[PDB]
Amino acid sequence: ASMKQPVVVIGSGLAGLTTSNRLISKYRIPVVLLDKAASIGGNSIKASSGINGAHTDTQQNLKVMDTPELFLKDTLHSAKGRGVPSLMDKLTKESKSAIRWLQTEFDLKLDLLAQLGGHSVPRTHRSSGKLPPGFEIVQALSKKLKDISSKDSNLVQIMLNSEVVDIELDNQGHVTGVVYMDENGNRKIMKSHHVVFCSGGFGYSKEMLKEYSPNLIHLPTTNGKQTTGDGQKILSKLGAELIDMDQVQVHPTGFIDPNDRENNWKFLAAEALRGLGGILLHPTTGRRFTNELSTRDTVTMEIQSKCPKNDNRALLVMSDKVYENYTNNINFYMSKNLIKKVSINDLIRQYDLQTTASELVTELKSYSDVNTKDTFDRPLIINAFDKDISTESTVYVGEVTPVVHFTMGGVKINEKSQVIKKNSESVLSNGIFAAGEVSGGVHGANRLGGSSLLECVVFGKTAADNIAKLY
Ligand SMILES: Cc1cc2nc3c(=O)[nH]c(=O)nc-3n(C[C@H](O)[C@H](O)[C@H](O)COP(=O)(O)OP(=O)(O)OC[C@H]3O[C@@H](n4cnc5c(N)ncnc54)[C@H](O)[C@@H]3O)c2cc1C
Repeated sequence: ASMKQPVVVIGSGLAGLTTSNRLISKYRIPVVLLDKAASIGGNSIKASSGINGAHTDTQQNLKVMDTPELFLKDTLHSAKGRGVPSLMDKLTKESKSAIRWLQTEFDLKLDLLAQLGGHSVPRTHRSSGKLPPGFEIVQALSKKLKDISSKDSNLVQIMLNSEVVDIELDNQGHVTGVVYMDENGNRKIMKSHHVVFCSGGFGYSKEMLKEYSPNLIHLPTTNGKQTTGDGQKILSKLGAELIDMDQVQVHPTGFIDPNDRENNWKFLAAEALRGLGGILLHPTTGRRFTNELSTRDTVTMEIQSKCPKNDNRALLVMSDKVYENYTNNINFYMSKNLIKKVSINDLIRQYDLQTTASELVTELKSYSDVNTKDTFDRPLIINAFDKDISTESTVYVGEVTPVVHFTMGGVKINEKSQVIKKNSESVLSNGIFAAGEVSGGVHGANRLGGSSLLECVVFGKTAADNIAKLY
């Protein structure tokens, strides 16, 4: 394109980074990326499990069969009759293209799989190596922007510590500008005709939880302090439709930090830790109590009922085989005191469990024997405990508890990533787009692990492609 006013991208998580890279690399359309935080990446940079895609080269390599239709069925089942099905179709159908875009344009390997809760087959992609998926993907995308930016400063500028507070519209009402508070707290206007909200969720905000799912106000969260629903509020005040705001995901396994047990913020215990063979033990009895690989709403429901009302936590216990497959990530968790390597005798005594060591050994042996059916009917049992485990064998243990993690609702969007006007199917403004967690409609009542990184890519790409038509 010929260079006009910049496209303002609000938020440097994966949604904003996708949009920015696509605009600049494919179309040479200039971007200003604003983020109210002091660093790049949002909650995206913390993602530990990976990115979904159905019918990928990775899946072909690992001989896993999967299809857009299977992914959509898992997605609809998870949605429980909420959401916009056509956006679910788009998410799942364009998932192959999303993975391929990351692999080809950024040389991200995305060569390993995990099967997460609610998924019929393994389709959550991460790269081998020392770097977890959120960090790897964000670093690759951001480094590409910073490269371009060092080279033609007018094609891309990243401005941190810049909090958007409103969009300026004319009487018609086309976008004319983005109002933001700069690093010194001064009001500034960025003139623009096109803005993409990639500003993330609202899970950290107690005030918004009070408004939309007030039962969750006392729960801890995995979200960063920036996750305050700014975009959703701005766009609502401007006349945008919000949907599914009362659908908040509580992930069952936030880590408890044994040196800061009541922190309202938690490190996440990656769902991959269960997908790859971790089990959950009741914190008093020392026994398994539920299916660890259900959807998040279900696992969370079971811990909240079956673990103690006061002291609502569980023990995530992982064998040596899980350790071999998720070594760098368990190493990180151990360096932070979140996972401890302990013998079975010591587990019992350290965690004050009612079970004897010998009793727990008999139970881990039954769990691991796939010739006996699972007490709680777990759909995938891989990387279990060794047939000859004893009370002296070592296991890896962490304490986990339910945490506010993702907001499925948000501003309503169409298939072009355009924000929809309240009480209408028309766009609020041909200039206003949204992608990622700030949007609503894509997941319905529960989001499948892996699909938030994917939404960011699918809809960030779509916003850029559509702005390119209009620019
Ligand atoms: C611990 C953790 C682990 C996760 N793991 C996974 C995973 O394995 N797979 C998966 O699919 N999903 C995962 N998720 C969800 C996922 O990582 C992303 O957070 C989600 O996809 C949202 O990405 P996003 O780009 O929409 O928003 P974010 O990554 O939250 O980025 C939003 C950005 O917008 C900025 N912002 C907010 N308000 C303003 C404002 N007013 N002005 C300017 N900028 C603003 C923020 O500062 C932030 O940097 C995880 C989330 C957490 C917390």
